[PDB]
Amino acid sequence: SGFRKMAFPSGKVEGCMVQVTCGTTTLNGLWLDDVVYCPRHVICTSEDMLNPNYEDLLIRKSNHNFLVQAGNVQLRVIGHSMQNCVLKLKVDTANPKTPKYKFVRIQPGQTFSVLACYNGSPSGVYQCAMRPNFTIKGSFLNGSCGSVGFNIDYDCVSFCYMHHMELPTGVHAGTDLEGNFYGPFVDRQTAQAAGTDTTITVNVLAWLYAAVINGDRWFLNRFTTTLNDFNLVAMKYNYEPLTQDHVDILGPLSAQTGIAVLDMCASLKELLQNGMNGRTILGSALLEDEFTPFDVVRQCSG
Amino acid sequence: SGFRKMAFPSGKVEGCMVQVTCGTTTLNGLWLDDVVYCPRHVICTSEDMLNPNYEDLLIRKSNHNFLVQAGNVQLRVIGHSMQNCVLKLKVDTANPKTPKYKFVRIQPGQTFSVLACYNGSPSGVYQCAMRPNFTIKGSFLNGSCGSVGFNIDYDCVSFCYMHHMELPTGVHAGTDLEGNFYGPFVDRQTAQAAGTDTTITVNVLAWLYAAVINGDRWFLNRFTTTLNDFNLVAMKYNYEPLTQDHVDILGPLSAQTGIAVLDMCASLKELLQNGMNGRTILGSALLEDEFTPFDVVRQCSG
Ligand SMILES: CNC(=O)C[C@H](Cc1ccccc1)NC(=O)[C@@H](Cc1ccc(Cl)cc1Cl)NC(=O)[C@H](N)Cc1ccccc1C#N
Ligand SMILES: CNC(=O)C[C@H](Cc1ccccc1)NC(=O)[C@@H](Cc1ccc(Cl)cc1Cl)NC(=O)[C@H](N)Cc1ccccc1C#N
Repeated sequence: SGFRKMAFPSGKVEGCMVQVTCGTTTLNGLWLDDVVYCPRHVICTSEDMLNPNYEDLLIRKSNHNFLVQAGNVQLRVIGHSMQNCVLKLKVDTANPKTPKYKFVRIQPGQTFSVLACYNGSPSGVYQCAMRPNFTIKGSFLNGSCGSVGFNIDYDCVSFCYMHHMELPTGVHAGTDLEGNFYGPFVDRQTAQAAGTDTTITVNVLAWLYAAVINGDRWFLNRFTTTLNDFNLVAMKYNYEPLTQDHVDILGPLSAQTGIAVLDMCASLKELLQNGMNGRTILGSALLEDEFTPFDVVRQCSG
Repeated sequence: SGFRKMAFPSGKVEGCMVQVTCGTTTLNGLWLDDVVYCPRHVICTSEDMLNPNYEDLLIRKSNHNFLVQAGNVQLRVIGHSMQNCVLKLKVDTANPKTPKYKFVRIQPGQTFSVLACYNGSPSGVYQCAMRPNFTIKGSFLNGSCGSVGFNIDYDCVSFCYMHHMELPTGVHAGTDLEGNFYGPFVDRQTAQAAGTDTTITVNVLAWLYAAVINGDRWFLNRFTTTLNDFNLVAMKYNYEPLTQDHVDILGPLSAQTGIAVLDMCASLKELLQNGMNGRTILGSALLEDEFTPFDVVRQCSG
């Protein structure tokens, strides 16, 4: 029993983290086979960061301008290219610790593990959700750019995030591993703003199911609701609309607990309209929205 | 910026997890050099679990009664012994992935990372505090016994916890790696109860400092308090007494933020007496007590 925010074991990713240096700029890279992936703004100086033309900046670089360190071993760069906002450095050595892997671009509401790194060295692991406004609420200091986010599925690592920048509000923005930003953001040092965020409804429902699986039932009621009438209440409280596909995804949890999805929606509706009145759910006084239905099944199996 | 509950990267420990089987009982073990450490109740049958005499049960075992699997490789047991509540199996192969390590017995209020494992295979990582009543609030299913808790200090893994059992209240009890239980618990399948728990005051104060370091100041006030008068309020709200040593430990955070420890104690006193009034601190509506002062410095450096 118990329910905890749980990251994937990070070892398969730790063996891929390296340090990339160009001039005075140092950040983290991901070494898979004989290619190192890192944020392309590693080629920028501080003055370049205002409004860089990256094609221009990269054409002025040669292979020996890039320093790649794996542990205390220096890797020789033998080619370089740019794919969207990621720099790819071909090195002369294949990473012997390369796991089975894929690159995946996730949807808002999905979660992943972040391996926070500094100078190519991992410092900690935590769970994040991609917010509906395509930011994540991470923990990142200077030097963390290039840290990656990932899921693991039967010894296959699915990389889904590379960290690029902190926005003025303190939330974080980044790309998939093919260099495409999540959201409308661009990689230049100007004040960009995230859109207004909303709560991930299907995830809150998953977490309420986790609470029932763990014996917490106080928030249930005898009522049900229609999908349409639930969504009218969702809008008012800044919750994302629940779709029929969300209902279908929650099927397994609904079957395990005996609580129909729209019955749990009636519980959430009442929780939104009256609050918790001092009680907690799985140790929380706020409704939690960073557990997917998959996260719940993975941790609550049985 | 940002503040997240963060585990240590788990890779150095993943390479040590193995599966131990005796009869029909299977659980996790920790393989360091040529010794495998696991909970001694692996030698018990279901009938034995009511009131076992472990010396009696172990004297009836031979080396070949123990099956140790590392990945898809079987390890040969060449000796066995009991140290308190841990079984030690000598195997014919030294673990080539053995990290630099120590065994440490921690105090209540200290935190550690847990690598939850099933059948010798890691499933997830999360942070735990040792509660004042010597339980942890983990996430553990059947088969998780033998999962370990650890801290990492400059590539040295300090193992501090091995999981042994879930209590009726759903909280978790275990031993140090030398087999001594934390708290009054014993390894037999009877209903034992944890003592009443209390809040870890020095940790709440550390987390309030983390909030200030991250720009959250709304809970501060112009008042200060004496240590004695703070502790009178602490008792009333089931908080552990704050000692002068706790004050000293918070020195670095106090110096970084400019807020004297007893000034922050006045903020906590007011938060306990009036609640939050709908506001949050670092995203939480409850006061958090599972970050040590060390945890805060490690994540908020700068
Ligand atoms: C109080 N908030 C801050 O000080 C963060 C500040 C907000 C801001 C941004 C813009 C205008 C005004 C204010 N942003 C940065 O300093 C950015 C600059 C930057 C670099 C490269 C690109 Cl492509 C884009 C950008 Cl915007 N630097 C980074 O994000 C580092 N990679 C890591 C890093 C360094 C320092 C602190 C946090 C983190 C993280 N994570
Ligand atoms: C609703 N709560 C429960 O069902 C848990 C139940 C509470 C209880 C305990 C006692 C009397 C009545 C009720 N405890 C266990 O079933 C224990 C039994 C047990 C084995 C060995 C020793 Cl030395 C001591 C003990 Cl007590 N088994 C384990 O803890 C497994 N190692 C892992 C495990 C299995 C299943 C569920 C959770 C977990 C975990 N973690």
